[PDB]
Amino acid sequence: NRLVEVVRRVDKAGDQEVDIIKLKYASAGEMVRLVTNLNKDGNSQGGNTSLL
Amino acid sequence: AQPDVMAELEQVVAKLDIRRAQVLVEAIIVEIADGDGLNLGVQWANTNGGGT
Repeated sequence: NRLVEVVRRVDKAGDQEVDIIKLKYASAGEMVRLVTNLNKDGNSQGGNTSLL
Repeated sequence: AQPDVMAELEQVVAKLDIRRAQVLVEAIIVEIADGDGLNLGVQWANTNGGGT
């Protein structure tokens, strides 16, 4: 009970899903560029951080 | 183009497709011409005396 508790737990602990909502206005590619400079939003080679 | 450029091109087009105004151009060419020649001349020829 408490083992599988641990497992589903560690499972739901680190969720990683995708969400898509339409952009009606400013370019997705500019959206990309401007946010890409938001480095460390998953964009790093960090070791124990595991930010990948 | 990107939706941001689509909206930008849409204003460019609307400005650029403005109903071009028409011009009625009347030219008026008036010329007036005349002038007076005059040739009067008198010749006297005499068998006895001489001629001009």
